[PDB]
Amino acid sequence: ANPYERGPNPTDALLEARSGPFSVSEENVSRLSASGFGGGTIYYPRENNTYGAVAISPGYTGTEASIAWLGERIASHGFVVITIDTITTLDQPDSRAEQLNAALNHMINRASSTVRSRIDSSRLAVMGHSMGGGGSLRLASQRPDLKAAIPLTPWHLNKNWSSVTVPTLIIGADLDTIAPVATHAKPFYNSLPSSISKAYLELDGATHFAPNIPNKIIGKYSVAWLKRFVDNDTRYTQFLCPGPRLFGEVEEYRSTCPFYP
Repeated sequence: ANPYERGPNPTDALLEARSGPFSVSEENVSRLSASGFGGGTIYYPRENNTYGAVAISPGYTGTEASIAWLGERIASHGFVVITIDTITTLDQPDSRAEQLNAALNHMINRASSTVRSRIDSSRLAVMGHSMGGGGSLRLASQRPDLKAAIPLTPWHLNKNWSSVTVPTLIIGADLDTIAPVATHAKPFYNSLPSSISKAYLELDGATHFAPNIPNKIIGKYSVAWLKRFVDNDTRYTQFLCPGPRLFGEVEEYRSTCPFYP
């Protein structure tokens, strides 16, 4: 048995719903409390257990409010999730990487016992929007111990992520004019090694700000990815492989399925 399985057996409907099956509570992290980032909100399951932990960064000019929906939604499927504010809203991607790292450490070592006791510190993941997605890639390159990375409409001046070995799902937006998929998301996906677990999901009829707007596709695939890789939960492979490779929803889906089942 996989000791990290949590929650009931999944279905497409369960993953598309506004909320997952875990009741969620919140712990605020003030800017004072945060060391190396701007504070945030930790969402976690009310039901005591150990869970994987996830840190999510907003993008340039963004605050935690722009990613709150994702923090709550992911936590409601059985994760401890911090949505951060950055030191300043204008911080660049490599700074955001360091801030994601500080936020993971905060959850593990500095939060209340209620939060710390709900984390398996060996099972961590990062996500981010735009420059925060760039930060997720950078930290993944630095931290091969991370279990998953999910860059959402990511932006970064470096396109070469051949050093990344962490299971990475990149979500792009077809109509993104800020971090165009042709010059950001796709170059990143293609430079990730062919040998790793990876996938590219491009949203149809989506702007750069799709990740800041509650979105059943982002929710479903983000949770399925975190489940598969943070929890080793092969009950979720079914959603990822072959995956949505869906007009009105998904423009394209590429992967290295089936990820060595």
